Parts: sequence; structure tokens; C-alpha cells
Amino acid sequence: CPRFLKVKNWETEVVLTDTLHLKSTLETGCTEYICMGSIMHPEDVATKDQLFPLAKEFIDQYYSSIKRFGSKAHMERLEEVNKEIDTTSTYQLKDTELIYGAKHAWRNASRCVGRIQWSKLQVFDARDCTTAHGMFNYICNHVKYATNKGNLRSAITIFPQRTDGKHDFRVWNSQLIRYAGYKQPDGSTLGDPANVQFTEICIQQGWKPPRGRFDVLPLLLQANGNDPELFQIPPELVLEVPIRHPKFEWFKDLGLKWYGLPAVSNMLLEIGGLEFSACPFSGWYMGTEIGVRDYCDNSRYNILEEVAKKMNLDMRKTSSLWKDQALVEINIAVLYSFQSDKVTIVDHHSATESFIKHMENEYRCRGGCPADWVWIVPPMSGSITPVFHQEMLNYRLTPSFEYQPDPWNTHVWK
Amino acid sequence: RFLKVKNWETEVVLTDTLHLKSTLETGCTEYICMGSIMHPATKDQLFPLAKEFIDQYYSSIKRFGSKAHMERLEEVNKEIDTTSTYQLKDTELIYGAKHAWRNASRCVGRIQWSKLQVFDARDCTTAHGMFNYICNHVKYATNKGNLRSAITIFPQRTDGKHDFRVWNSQLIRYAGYKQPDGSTLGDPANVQFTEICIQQGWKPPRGRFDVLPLLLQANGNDPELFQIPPELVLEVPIRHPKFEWFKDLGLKWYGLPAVSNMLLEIGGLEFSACPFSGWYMGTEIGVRDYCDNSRYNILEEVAKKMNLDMRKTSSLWKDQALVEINIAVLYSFQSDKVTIVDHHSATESFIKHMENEYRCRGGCPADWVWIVPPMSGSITPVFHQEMLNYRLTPSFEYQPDPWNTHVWK
Ligand code: HEM
Ligand code: HEM
Ligand SMILES: Cc1cc(N)nc2cc(-c3cccc(CCN)c3)ccc12
Ligand SMILES: Cc1cc(N)nc2cc(-c3cccc(CCN)c3)ccc12
Ligand SMILES: C[C@H](O)[C@H](O)[C@H]1CNc2nc(N)[nH]c(=O)c2N1
Ligand SMILES: C[C@H](O)[C@H](O)[C@H]1CNc2nc(N)[nH]c(=O)c2N1
Ligand SMILES: [Zn+2]
Repeated sequence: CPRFLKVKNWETEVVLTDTLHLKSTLETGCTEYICMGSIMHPEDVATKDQLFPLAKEFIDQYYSSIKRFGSKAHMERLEEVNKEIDTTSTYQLKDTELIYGAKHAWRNASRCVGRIQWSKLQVFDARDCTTAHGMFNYICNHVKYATNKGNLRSAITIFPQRTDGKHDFRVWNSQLIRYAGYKQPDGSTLGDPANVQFTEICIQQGWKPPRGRFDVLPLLLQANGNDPELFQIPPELVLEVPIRHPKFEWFKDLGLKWYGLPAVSNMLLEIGGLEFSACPFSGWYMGTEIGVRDYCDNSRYNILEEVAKKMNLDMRKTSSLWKDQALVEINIAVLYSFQSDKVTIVDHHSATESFIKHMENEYRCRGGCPADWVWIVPPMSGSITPVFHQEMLNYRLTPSFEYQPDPWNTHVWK
Repeated sequence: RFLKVKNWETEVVLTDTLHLKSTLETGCTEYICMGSIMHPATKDQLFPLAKEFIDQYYSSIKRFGSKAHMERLEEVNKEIDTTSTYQLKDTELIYGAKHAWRNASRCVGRIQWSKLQVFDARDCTTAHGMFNYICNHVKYATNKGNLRSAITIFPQRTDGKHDFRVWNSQLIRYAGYKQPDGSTLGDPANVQFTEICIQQGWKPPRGRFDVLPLLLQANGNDPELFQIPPELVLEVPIRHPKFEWFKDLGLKWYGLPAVSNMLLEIGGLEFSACPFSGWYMGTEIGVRDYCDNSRYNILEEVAKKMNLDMRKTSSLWKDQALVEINIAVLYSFQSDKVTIVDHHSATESFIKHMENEYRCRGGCPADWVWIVPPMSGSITPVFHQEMLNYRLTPSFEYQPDPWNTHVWK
């Protein structure tokens, strides 16, 4: 436990100094003798004696951020939050604290490369929601607002916080907008192989699937612990980009398209010991997210093969690097399609450059910036981006976005 | 307690027990991960360290507690007493060197670890001897292009003022020169080291691919220059299977990668000079040596000849040019029958190696950050492979550059 930590950029020899790690909260899984850095995931709802210090920690942080630490209002808030916990075992966040918390959960998210945008986030309070129909209303407004006819804007919608654990609000979808995957009796998969499991859940709950290549899944929404309910998102609200290529005329004939709004809805927002199990947030895409992961991953659309077939690449020996050539072209198509349809999207070069600039600024005037190299480095051409050569410290700050069990694995059906 | 690692693309789960055996620290704490940080003895310390190594040696050849084991322990204890150190048997030395490669978390090429030719050079006393051992190493390892893995182990550190050191970072590297205007002729990574040779009276050909002389230090004395006989340096001209102009870039690289500035550590003994060599994974040359900004940096030039539009980043022009360069490199080596491996085959081998190690050994330390190839990452099997990283010994360690310590004489 020393007070300073340094990180070097081995390409630009710049050294930064981390003090912020001292405010780190929970353990990382790593120890003195092992490193879990590449491990993906290394109803105990809080009690009073647990919540007091967590609440106090966050409120102190909030008033520090707005330069009123030790003020009258600061002490009064503490007194109010502490009385509220003593007699309700919980407390509610003011709209300002809630908005602060959201933004800082994003800011604190070590695996996100797009954090340079963090302060610019539209927060939708939906803590007054009581039903699935209402959730759906809020989600539709979130999507229209975030999509903005292609000029995408980051936004989060926050539903009521957990209480006893039996009355949780959840979005069962992993993203608000995903394509269905249908397992076939002959062993193949139609649509998106990633979402096969969730598709069967939807179908079992009553969904009539069109059984197509690009079927937008419905929302599965749980309010206040009740069984979840199905809702079809209005097709006009889902912006989609058909994928084509600046040079390859045949690329359009592959028949691919993708949606514009990446909207993650299964994560959990934790602020001052409060747990918002349902907190969907959206931004715009990095190209490699659709181009490399969504399409080329073996257990995804796997058009790697077919593209290489249409490029007439030698696909008999790997050392021809037919896969790499193919992947690059696919990512060129994705970026070209989104840009043509003036839908917001960022390439992996521009984004990693942005994040380095963000990291430097965070170190300069916040004392550090937690980052996960393993996730920050893009899935293609890593070494020729600035982040590859950049040393990073990884630690967990609160407020944070966390993972949570899939709701179907925990839900007590009514 | 036991730990799992999932491959997410195949859902295969391995259980790690081996990590419980380590005692060297990683640089991480419970609260901070430093997995992307590149670099995070007397009688009294030396016996338990030796005892640890001797034990896992006699456990390795299934004679733990044998007459020999008991005696060998006694022999080593008596020697640390009366000399404040000890000497490794031949067998132990070869076992120890293979196992330092086996324990190399950042090495993707470890499937080959038991195939290692070990050259004992612990009788060496001068730079001239060192030179002789090194030339022999290069001749054997290069093997006319059918490369073979070797290590040459010079005497162990004693008091510290008598270290053996190969000052070159690799046995075969290219000189880099600081130009008058500001740019750099040749390999920029080595510009400091090139000036150290020029200082020693090396006459620089001042060209793009000049092979650097050896700088060798024995028993702590002043390092000395030696030219490597050119017939021993296997080189490859880089050209492209479709593009006719690629050879007009005048590029070429050496066949033998031989890292010579690390420190082998066995049973508490330190070998400050122990050059080891293997063969290349194509991205080491084509992605890092040629395309890094702090290196040969020829992407712009290539993509220019490929007539791509380079005005915006989102055309992925750096990306295209990069692939084409690595195709060339692989084509060039394979055409000259010089052992090389593509990052796809190398990663496949390593997943298989990992599974082997989890079977027969209970684990396999691995640094994901270094194992994942510096291009086309998520289309190699190792991207979706979870990996535990821990510090096993014997190991190869980093050491300071010798010109930062050595008081000249
Ligand atoms: C605005 C543009 C954004 C871009 C370009 C971006 C980019 C990315 C990328 C590429 C990843 C890696 C995930 C993957 O590989 O699938 C990621 C992760 C993540 N992002 Fe961002 N993101 C953006 C906005 C946001 C926003 C608005 C939030 C929340 C308010 C957010 C929170 C997160 C979290 C929590 C993760 C993963 C961390 C974890 O799994 O623990 N991101 N982002
Ligand atoms: C046989 C073919 C081999 C291949 C294809 C190979 C490949 C690689 C690659 C690509 C790296 C990453 C280094 C970088 O990119 O900067 C690496 C690291 C390394 N390799 Fe290998 N290698 C081979 C043989 C060997 C041998 C013979 C030894 C020693 C006996 C060895 C020991 C190491 C060590 C010590 C590292 C750095 C590990 C660390 O810092 O923990 N490798 N190797
Ligand atoms: C808001 C936002 C934008 C974006 N472009 N990518 C995200 C990616 C994620 C994300 C986080 C963890 C895991 C995943 C995908 C699972 N392999 C995505 C979350 C939010 C994102
Ligand atoms: C034996 C061998 C073969 C090979 N193809 N690459 C190596 C690469 C290394 C290595 C280790 C640390 C650092 C470096 C270069 C700086 N990234 C190389 C060591 C040995 C290697
Ligand atoms: C095994 C590994 O930790 C895991 O698959 C991670 C690696 N790095 C990643 N990086 C990004 N951006 N996205 C990912 O899904 C992953 N997967
Ligand atoms: C900062 C970062 O850890 C450093 O540049 C590492 C990252 N991973 C690497 N991986 C390999 N194989 N080779 C490298 O040189 C590096 N560089
Ligand atoms: Zn770690």
C-alpha cells in the first residue's frame, strides 16, 4: 500500500501517476500471487449497518464533487439519509444525486473505451414506474430519444431500486434491441446464435416468431417482482443499417443489416449502496463491435467464410491469412454503411485515440482512471492502436455498473 | 483453493491447482490489477530455494526421497556452507532450463518446451570464449533454416561485480541510427545500443539492415566487440505472393530470433547470460518490428503502393496494409524454407498445450495480455480463453540494461 502508482506508455514514453486507486472499494479477484485480469466474472440485500457507511461514502463524495463538502446542506443530507435508513432500512436519492451516480458509474467502468463522453449522458428517472406497461412506455421514449433519427445520443433510464429482493424490476433482454436466434432440428442456427436461449424463453412466454434472419426480439419486462410480460417494440423506432461495401458490389447480396442503437439492459447500477436492477443504457457503436464480434465470431453469424469465398481467397492454409483479410473488409463495410446512412458510429482507431486522451485528462485532474486493457484493446489490429502500448491500472470504483444473474434463473413464478 | 478457467467460444472449463504451488508475487493486490504493466542473495536465502528446486527435480523423475535425493540435498547443503553457493549438475541444469521456458507466462510457443537443446557454457571465462559458444549456438539453432530451439548458459552470478552479460538485446539485430534532420535510418528500437557500439570503435556501414556486432562481457570485465561471421546469419528478403512491387520496398529480416538480455533463475542461482532462441511467429516481425511507430514504421509506404485512400482512419487503411505485410512475411519465410509460424497455428498449438498442462500438471500460467496476437485477436482461439497468471520457478526474469550499472575500467 504505497500512495503513488505509475503507468507508462511504451510508444510515447509518457508516464502518468495514479492516486485515485486509493479510493478503490471492492476486491478485484486478483491476489498477491495470482492475476484474474482475463477472467470474465471473478439476494444479500443490504442491512442497516452495511448501508449507513455505503450511503455516507457516496453522499460525502457527492458534496465533494460540487464543492460543498462539510457545508450545512451536506450535513443535513447525511442526517436525513441516516434517519431514513433507520426507519425504512433504505433511502431515496434526490434527482441530483441520482444523475451524479449514473454519470459516475459510466465514468468508473474500467472496461468501457467510450468514457470520454461520460459527462454528456441523458438520465431518465423512471423510479415512479409501477407496471410492465409503464416500463415499456419509458423504454420506447428512451429508444426514440437515444436514436434521434441517426444522430445517436447516450442515455440511461433508471427504474425503481431493489427493496426486499422479491420485488425487483428487470429487463430480461440483454439488449433492448437484439435479433432472434432459432435453433433448428438439423443442428444449424438461423438468426443470431448468441440469443438462441432468450428466443426460446420469449417463444415459451407467447411470442409468435417470424422465424427470419433479422427478427427484432420483443421486450420481456418485469415490474415489482411480477412475472415478466411481452411487448413488441414499434418497428419504426428500431433504426437499422443495411450493410454494403464501397468497392465490393456483391457485398450487399450477402443480405446483412444491423441495428444502430446498442442498448445494454441486463446490468445493475449500484449507487451509495442502492441497487437498480433495471437500468438500460445506450450509446453508439464502435465498428468492431458489429464487424468483428457480432459477425465473425464462430458462435455468431460466421460470414467470415462466405466473404472469403466471394473474395476468392485461398482458404486451405491459414498462413494465407484469408481470415484476417476477410475480417478487415467486413469492418470496412460496417463503417461505410453506418456513415452513408448518417448513423453515428466510431472506428476503433478514432475511439482508442479518444480514450487515451480521456485517460490522460483523467489522470491529470482526477488522480487516475481505472481501465481494463484486456477489454479496452479492440479485437482487431490491437498493436497499431494507441492503447496497446499503454499501461493501465484496473480497480473498482463506486458508483458502478455490475453484472447480475439472469432473471429466469432466479425468478419465483407466480 | 481450486480455480476454473472457461473458454467461452467452446465452453470448455479447466481446473487450476498448479497456482497453489507458486510463491513469487505477481504485482497485483486484492484491490488493483496490474496485468497490463510490463515490469511490476546469501547462504540464508539460498538453501530453501535450492531445496525447493531439488525437490521438484526428484519429484519430476519420480524419485522423491530416494537415496540420491537425500544425498543430493546433503551435497548441496554442505556446498552452500563452505562456499556460500553451489553448482547445478548437468541434469538439473537441463531440467531447470526446460522448466523456465515451460513456466514462461507470456510465451505462446511453449508447446515445444521439452524440445530444448541446452548448451552448458559454465566453464567459460572470457569474452572470446563467449563468442565461441555464441557462434556455435547460432550455427546449431539456425540449422540451415530448419530452426531448432536452444539455450546457452554461461556461469552463474557470484558477487555481482563479476556478471557475464550479452549486451545485445538479441544475438542478431539491425543497427538504428539517429539522422541529422531527425528521422532514423534502420531499426529505431536499437538506436541507443548502436551508439554504444560506435563508441567502442564499431565501424557502422550506416545502412538500413546492418547486422550489429556482439558486445560481450565476461567475469564483470569491460565488454568486447565481435563480428558474427555473415555465413552464420540467415536472412530473408521479404516479398509478396501477389504484389510485384513489394520486393522494391527492399525489406528483409533475419531468420533467428534469439533473446539474449534476460536472466535465467534456477534453484536460487542466477544466470545473467543465457541467450535462448526459437523460431518466429510472423506478427513479431510483420506487426511489431515493421509497423510499430517506434520501429520500422512502413505502413504509410505500403498502403501508398496499395493506392488506398489514407485521409480518414475509418477506411481502415492501416488495417489493410497491416494484413498484406504479414502475408508477405509468412510467404517469404516459407518460400525460403525457414521455420516460421502464423499467429493462427501458434494460438491453436497453445490452446492444445494449455489443455495438456491442465491434464498432466494441474495448470498452466499464462498472460492473456501477451498471449493474444497483436493483430486479428478475436479470431484466434486464445481471445476467448480465460487464463490464470502466476509466477512459477524456474523462470526467465528481466534484468537492468548493463550500461546502466557497469563501471568502466
Ligand atoms: C457512447 C459511446 C460508447 C461506446 C463507443 C462504448 C464502447 C464500448 C465497448 C466497445 C465496450 C466493450 C464491450 C464489448 O466488447 O462488447 C464497452 C463496454 C462497456 N460500456 Fe461503453 N460504450 C459507450 C457508451 C457507454 C455508456 C453510455 C455506458 C453507461 C452509461 C457504458 C457502460 C459500459 C459498461 C458498463 C461496459 C462493460 C463493463 C463491464 O462489463 O463491466 N458505455 N463500451
Ligand atoms: C519455439 C518457438 C517460439 C515461438 C513461436 C515463440 C513466440 C513468442 C512470442 C510471440 C512471444 C511474445 C513476445 C513479444 O511479442 O514481445 C514470446 C515470449 C517469450 N518467450 Fe517464446 N517463442 C518460442 C520459443 C521460446 C524459447 C525457446 C524460449 C526460451 C527457452 C522462450 C521464452 C520466452 C520468454 C521468456 C518470453 C517472455 C516471457 C515473459 O516475459 O514472461 N520462447 N514467445
Ligand atoms: C452503451 C454501450 C455502447 C457500446 N457501443 N457498447 C456497449 C457494450 C456493452 C457491453 C458490456 C459488457 C458486455 C457486452 C457484450 C457481451 N460480450 C457489452 C455495454 C454498453 C455498451
Ligand atoms: C525465443 C523467442 C522466440 C520468439 N519467436 N520470440 C521471442 C520473444 C521474446 C521476447 C520477450 C520479451 C520481450 C520481447 C520483445 C519486446 N516486446 C521479446 C523472447 C524470446 C522469443
Ligand atoms: C477470455 C476473455 O477475458 C474474454 O473473452 C474477453 C477478452 N476481451 C474482450 N474484449 C472486448 N472488448 N470484448 C469482449 O467480449 C472480450 N472478451
Ligand atoms: C503496455 C503493454 O502491456 C505492453 O505494450 C505489451 C502489451 N502486450 C504485448 N504482447 C506482446 N506479445 N508483445 C508486446 O510487446 C506487448 N506489449
Ligand atoms: Zn491482476
